[PDB]
Amino acid sequence: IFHINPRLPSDLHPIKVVEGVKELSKKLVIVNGDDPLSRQAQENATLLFNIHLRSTLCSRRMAEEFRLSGEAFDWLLGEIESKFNQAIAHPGEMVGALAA
Amino acid sequence: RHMCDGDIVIFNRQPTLHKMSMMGHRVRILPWSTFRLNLSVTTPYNADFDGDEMNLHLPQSLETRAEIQELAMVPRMIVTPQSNRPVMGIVQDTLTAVRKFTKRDVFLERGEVMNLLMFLSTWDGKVPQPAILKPRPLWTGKQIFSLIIPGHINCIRTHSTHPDDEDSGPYKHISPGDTKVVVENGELIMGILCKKSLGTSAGSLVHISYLEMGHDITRLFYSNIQTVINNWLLIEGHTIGIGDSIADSKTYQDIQNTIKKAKQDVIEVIEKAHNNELEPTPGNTLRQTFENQVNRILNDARDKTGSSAQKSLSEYNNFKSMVVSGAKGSKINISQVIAVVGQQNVEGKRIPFGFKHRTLPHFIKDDYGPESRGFVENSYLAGLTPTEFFFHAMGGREGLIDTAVKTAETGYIQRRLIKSMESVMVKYDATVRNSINQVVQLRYGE
Amino acid sequence: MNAPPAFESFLLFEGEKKITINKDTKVPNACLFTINKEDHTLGNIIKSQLLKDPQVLFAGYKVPHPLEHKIIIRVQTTPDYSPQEAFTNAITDLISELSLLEERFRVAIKDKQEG
Amino acid sequence: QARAGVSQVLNRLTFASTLSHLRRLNSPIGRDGKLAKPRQLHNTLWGMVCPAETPEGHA
Amino acid sequence: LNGLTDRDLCELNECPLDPGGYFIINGSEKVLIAQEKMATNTVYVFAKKDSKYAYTGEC
Amino acid sequence: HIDQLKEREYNNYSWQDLVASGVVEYIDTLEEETVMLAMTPDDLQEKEVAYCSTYTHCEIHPSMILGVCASIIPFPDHNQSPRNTYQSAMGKQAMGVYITNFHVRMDTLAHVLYYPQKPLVTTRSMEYLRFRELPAGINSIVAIASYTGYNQEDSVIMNRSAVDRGFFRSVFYRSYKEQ
Amino acid sequence: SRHGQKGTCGIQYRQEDMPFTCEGITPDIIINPHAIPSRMTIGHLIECLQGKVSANKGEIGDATPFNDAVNVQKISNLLSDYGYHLRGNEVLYNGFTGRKITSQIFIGPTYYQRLKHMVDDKIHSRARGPIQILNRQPMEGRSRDGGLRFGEMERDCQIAHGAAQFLRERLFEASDPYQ
Amino acid sequence: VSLMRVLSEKDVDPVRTTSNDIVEIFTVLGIEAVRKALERELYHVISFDGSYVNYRHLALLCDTMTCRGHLMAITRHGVNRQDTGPLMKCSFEETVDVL
Amino acid sequence: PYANQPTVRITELTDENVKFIIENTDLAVANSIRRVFIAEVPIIAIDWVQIDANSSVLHDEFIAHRLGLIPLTSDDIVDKLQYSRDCTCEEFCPECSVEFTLDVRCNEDQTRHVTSRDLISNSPRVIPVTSRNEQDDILIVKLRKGQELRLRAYAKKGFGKEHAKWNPTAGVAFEYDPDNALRHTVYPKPEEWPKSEYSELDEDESQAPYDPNGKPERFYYNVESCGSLRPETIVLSALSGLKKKLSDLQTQLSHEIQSD
Amino acid sequence: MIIPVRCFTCGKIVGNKWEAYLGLLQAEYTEGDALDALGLKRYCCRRMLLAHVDLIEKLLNYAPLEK
Amino acid sequence: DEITPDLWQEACWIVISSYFDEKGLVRQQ
Amino acid sequence: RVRGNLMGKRVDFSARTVITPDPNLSIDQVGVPRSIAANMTFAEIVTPF
Amino acid sequence: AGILFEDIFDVKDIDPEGKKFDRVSRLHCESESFKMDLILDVNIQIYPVDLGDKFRLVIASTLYEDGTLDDGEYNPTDDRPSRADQFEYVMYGKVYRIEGDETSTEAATRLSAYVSYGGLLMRLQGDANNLHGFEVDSRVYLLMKKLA
RNA sequence: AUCGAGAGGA
Ligand SMILES: [Mg+2]
Ligand SMILES: [Zn+2]
Ligand SMILES: [Zn+2]
Repeated sequence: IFHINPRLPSDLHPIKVVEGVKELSKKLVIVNGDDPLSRQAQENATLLFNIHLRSTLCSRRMAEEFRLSGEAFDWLLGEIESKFNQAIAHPGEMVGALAA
Repeated sequence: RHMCDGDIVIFNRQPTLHKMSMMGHRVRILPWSTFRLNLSVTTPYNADFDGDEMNLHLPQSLETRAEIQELAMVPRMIVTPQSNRPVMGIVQDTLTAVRKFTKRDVFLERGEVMNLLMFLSTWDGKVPQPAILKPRPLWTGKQIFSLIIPGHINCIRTHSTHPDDEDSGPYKHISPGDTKVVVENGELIMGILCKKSLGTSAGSLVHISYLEMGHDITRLFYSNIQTVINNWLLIEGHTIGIGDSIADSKTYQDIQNTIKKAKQDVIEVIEKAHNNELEPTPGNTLRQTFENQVNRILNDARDKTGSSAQKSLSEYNNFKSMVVSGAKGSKINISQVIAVVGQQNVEGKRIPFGFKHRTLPHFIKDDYGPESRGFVENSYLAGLTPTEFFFHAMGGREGLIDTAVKTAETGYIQRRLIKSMESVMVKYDATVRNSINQVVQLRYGE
Repeated sequence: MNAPPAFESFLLFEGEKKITINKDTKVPNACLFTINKEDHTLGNIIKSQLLKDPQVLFAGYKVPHPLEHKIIIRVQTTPDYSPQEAFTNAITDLISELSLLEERFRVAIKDKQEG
Repeated sequence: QARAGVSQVLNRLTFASTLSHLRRLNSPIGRDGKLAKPRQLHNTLWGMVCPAETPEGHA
Repeated sequence: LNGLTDRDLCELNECPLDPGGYFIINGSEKVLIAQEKMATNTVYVFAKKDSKYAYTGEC
Repeated sequence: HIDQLKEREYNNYSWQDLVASGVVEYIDTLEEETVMLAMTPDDLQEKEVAYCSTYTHCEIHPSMILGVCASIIPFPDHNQSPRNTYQSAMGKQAMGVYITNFHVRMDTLAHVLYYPQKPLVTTRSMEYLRFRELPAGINSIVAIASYTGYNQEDSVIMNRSAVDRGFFRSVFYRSYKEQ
Repeated sequence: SRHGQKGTCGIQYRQEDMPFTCEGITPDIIINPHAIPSRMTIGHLIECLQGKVSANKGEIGDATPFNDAVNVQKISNLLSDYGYHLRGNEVLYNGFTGRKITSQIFIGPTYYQRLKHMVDDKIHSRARGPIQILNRQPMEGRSRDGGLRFGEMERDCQIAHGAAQFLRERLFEASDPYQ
Repeated sequence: VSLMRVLSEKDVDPVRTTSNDIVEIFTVLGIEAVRKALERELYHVISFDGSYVNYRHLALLCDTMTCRGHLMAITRHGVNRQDTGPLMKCSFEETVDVL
Repeated sequence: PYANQPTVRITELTDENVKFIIENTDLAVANSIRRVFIAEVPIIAIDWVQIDANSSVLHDEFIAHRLGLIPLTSDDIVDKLQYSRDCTCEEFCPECSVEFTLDVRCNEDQTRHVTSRDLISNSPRVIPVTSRNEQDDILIVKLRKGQELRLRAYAKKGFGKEHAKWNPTAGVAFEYDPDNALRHTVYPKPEEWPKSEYSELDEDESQAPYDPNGKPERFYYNVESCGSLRPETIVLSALSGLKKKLSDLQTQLSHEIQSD
Repeated sequence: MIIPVRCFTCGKIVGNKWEAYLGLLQAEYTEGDALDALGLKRYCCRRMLLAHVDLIEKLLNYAPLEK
Repeated sequence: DEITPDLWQEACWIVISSYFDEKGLVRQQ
Repeated sequence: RVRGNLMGKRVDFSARTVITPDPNLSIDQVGVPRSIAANMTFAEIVTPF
Repeated sequence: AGILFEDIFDVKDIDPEGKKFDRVSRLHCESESFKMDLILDVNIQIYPVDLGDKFRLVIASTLYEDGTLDDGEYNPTDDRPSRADQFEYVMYGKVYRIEGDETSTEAATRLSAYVSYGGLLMRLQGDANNLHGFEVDSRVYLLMKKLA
């Protein structure tokens, strides 16, 4: 989408990668609430995805391998947020009949 | 009022095994007395046209109409939650033809391209610059298929005949056999398309289309694939006949030599058993070691003769064409038609001595050799000898029995599972609970 | 039961138009001609004569459904020309070709019947 | 209590259906019987009973 | 119909090709289907994996 | 014996005379256990290694293992066996002329084909099944091709102009009774 | 087809729309090639080839099983004497456009059967017909203007859809509404 | 099977050694053990031919079978011994006796 | 931008067939001509039957089906007759139909063959092809002693697109590029394929060298008649009918353009 | 039952050729030579004569209902 | 008077024909 | 009664016939014969639209 | 002028792994001047090539003799002067890969530009200075003419 | 019209 030339140096500061991934993780919510039970259950429900997110979207791979620009990274964060929220189960889903 | 075009109907084939067995369709009125289906939806219905009937239900209110439209229409069913992959895919002639169409050396004249572009429902009306210009303007099949692919989706796949070394030698990105599929920015840059790329497996083009685009765009993708490819196939054609079942004389000689060797190896193992030279391998009775070894020899013979048949086929061979596309058949079916039908089994064992120490009164007693116990050494093109015929009937009868007997047990299991779980639901607190409101899961899945 | 009368493949129903012209809005100088009660016999000759015209940029036809009895012909022209004019000229060329083939066949028959 | 189906209406759809109905043999095992063994093609049917002609349903 | 020629059968409106071998009850053509049974007067020895007898011989 | 059987209509020599001459023997399944069967007289010839040298009986023709409906199948030794079973069912569902005197019969349902043909490709067992005389089908020119896609997943395209000429046309008779 | 290859007629084309050989033969029936490879009904292909020889020569072809005197190579050689390609293929022309088809098509006489299963004996529809005395639900069967059964498996399917209003309609409003 | 005796043998690895009998697991190791073993055994049956089913379906079946603290069979002896109401029970089996 | 100037060369001409080559035309035109021979050349055929007596062993629809297939000599009369849709009469008149009657009773121990000679027409130029002054008459039915067939029939103008009984052909051979120079067909083993009768290759050459510039330009026809029309009248009727279809279309197109 | 009027495949008249075909098989033509004498050059027309079964001759063994 | 392999195929079908001329298909009924 | 007439039952406004292929429908269409469409009905509410 | 790369090539091999396709063949060629290595799939049915043929290869961003961009739409009626008229075989494609020997600390000395002409692939590799005109996802024209 | 039986389709 952003015509990234892999062979040129990027304008994307690695600190924007670190901060952006920290801020994105806070928007991917499966257990709501500020109490420590909610907070722990939220951390657990998203642990493996957050490990995958941090390891895929780390500053070194963004610099050496993916070479994304700032506008492309800003787009990627919004894409991930939108696609995660669309993956959450809808109340009323008859998951037992589906499993059977 | 009478039912009319664009009415929403539930369409159902029994047995109703899963949610894709009842889907919402739009009505189109047609002459003649049958219901008519697009061929991609035959897979989720497990339908075919050998005499099958299906049931139509017309929802009677704007509320049930809206419910069927918003939940159960076929486009929304393209991906199943059972296995996070497409439930419907390109099939039969469209799949064999799309495999042929995307070969590197398919070239289309101007008038043929302008014919094909009448069947893209989503064509922007612009004719792309032909891949070849100066000697004669020619479009490739990949170039016209690229106009079918929706959006700007990106997808890497391998064709079914991709070598296992090619990903590591030279030419990795310039595949000599055209066996690496890259779709990039919505263009099919390279690669032959088969069931690996357009079938129901995860990461196929139809899966990525459904994930990146709507259900509606993917509905148009399936439709445009079928209409374009079926109208090219009126030019290219496809067939099968006797000429696809025949091998060359070298292949037949190598097959006959391999069979003759396997039979001599069984005679050798029989002689070692009779002389008590055969030593039991651990944990097995001598009889079971003898059976294991004879079955090893005859399976190696079937595999080697099948490989010899498979490697003999030209790229024009129509069985090969249907196998590499994945549209129908298998390498074993080719091997049985051309080379060797092989060992017949009952209850996982060679043909029993249903006569006293004999399989048939045509054999001598205690004949443990391959012909006696039901190794069919002929192919279906050579035709079976009478004992091979009767042993192959003994084998096929077991498949007919299993097909008739397995169904009650499995359907009872399906019933009991539904009745155990039917009220288990995701609640608005996102916990999963039963009807007595007990927590089964605090979050669905986990 | 639901057999259509066999004449429905070539007789117009009351008020059915033989030909309708619609502009293709997505590219300039383009039209769809919808022709009722016709088949590949006219579609294929009209399409092929249009492709003989150097001011025609696109010509194609389809039978949308083989149980229906209509064809769609799509034509695009260069902006100095018109798809309606192309379609009219194509039909005139076909009529002239068939008139010449007819006269030449009568001559060939007369020659064959008496040396 | 009596065993059923011993007499049937002669099938007249086609001449082969008539001839075959006159040559039909029944094993009174019971259609619902799940045991495969009496349904298998036993070797001793060679030349006595057709290996191919059996109904592909519960029978 | 026994021993009649094709011409006599045609005069009776019968079909020479009809094999017979069936009955007519209340106008319905009824065929008897052969019933398999275990042969009489023969000693068979059987065993079963889960009963109070090791072997049984039945006649 | 063959030379006497070839004039069976003149010399009244019969199958019964062949059994009375001690040439043919009826053998039961229980006696077959004790019999040694040649599949053909070619098994009786001397060979570079002798499998058996003490045969007691020979088959007349191996195809006699088939029944009525399976005998209609041409080249059944070249098919996967379930497909022979399916033909042995579907051959009983084929329309033909079911009996010659159908015009006097008041069967509740009857299908009669207009133009039955005998098959161009026949087994020799079909002679005795009278299939030559009450056939149930038509020799059709078949192309194996994809064409327009209306034959996919076990469907067929028919020539409408052949159907106009009466190809596979049939008459259906239903009989009603009242008292 | 006698080889367990069954199907319903999908469409009918007139003779001008069917594909044609250079001599003007069109198929009576076109069958799909995907019917063959997993079924392995090679007897069907050999029947077709033998029938093509049979019709050219004017002889009823022998297809008795276990006849070592008949094989595919001998049939192919006989066919080559009548001016056809030895494996039964022919060049077909597309009926709509007249262009030659790139692939040559396997074509020949094959015996076909019309089965008693016809669509006009099976088509059914209901809206507000008669009901049973006891349960007041729709009658059972075509011959009673009956309603189709919406069964427990269909119920479970609509539960898994979450289609609660449609499930209510089919299991109440469309069957036995009462107060 | 005799899991408790084998686990206590001197050179047996007591961490990894396991039965395929789920009632033995439930007796020796308890309800959460049989929750994991039942998932393993169903996964092995479903995946033997290379088929794949999304984990959450297996998880939900195994949780349904184990949420009551004992092995609940997918049979009248399990399903119809829950606290579910009598009309739900009668739609399954034992219809008249339940009522 | 313009029309072809096609050329014709008749190589055989008989009462049964005409063989001819068209050259310097397009494949689409050649195919539409072939299609019109089958579908859109009109002839006269029986299309209405009334049975007064039928004691034969064949049911009435069987007899009527068979009568519809009997070819009637159509040559100069079919251009004069109206279609019954265009005609002004209430049902039938000489301007849109030909009347036929048949009346046969078997009174003898020998089986009476009822044939296209027992059809008697009211118009002397429209008769069964076999009745024209060798080939035998078409068998309609066989009557046993005491069986009778008596019927009246009307024959109507129509063309093979409506029903195959109105198809005048008995086979249309069509071929182009006899030696596969255009490679429209591609043989896996060209040496296996028998030569076309129109081949110009020597017997050591399996197919011509590829022509990258050529296109179909010469077409070989064998048009065989069922006898209702002379073969050359089939061809000339087809050319007139296709030209008429195009002229009718242009009349409607020019009205539609003027309406826009 | 009775010989079709037309060859199903191509529309050639064959309903006038059956009695001639029988009158050539008597006089010892082969079926091939008999079909060739009748001008049945395409195998689709040959199929019609070679595979026909004249069951009407059997139906004529039954006396009619009316004298 | 041995039946040689060239005569065998006609011989055995003469035998089978004689059987069916004698017995027919419903003899057991 | 429970399984036969409550958990499932026969329904009005339903139809059944042989299916056949149609490559020219979209995946979401169904081709319906005219006699079925003439026999089945939908109760459309009358409005000024 | 819109030309990206021009050189004269000698056909060193044809289909060395064997004939993978019937109408298309893979040339292996070497430059005389810039010492480039070329792999090229060619429609040899319409433009046959023989072992040891010599040809001139131009890669261009546009066919127009004046610098003018291409919209990639087939207009056969465009009468502008076009360099295609100096050549015999012309293809249109896009650059899909540029590989090189670059390291973490050094730029590439050698480059390898990959182009797909509707699935007819090309790899042109050699000294990086000759390939700086190639950019991934750029459309390019191949123009080829045999030399006597 | 019901009940029972049998034969079939996917
Ligand atoms: Mg089916
Ligand atoms: Zn009139
Ligand atoms: Zn013919």
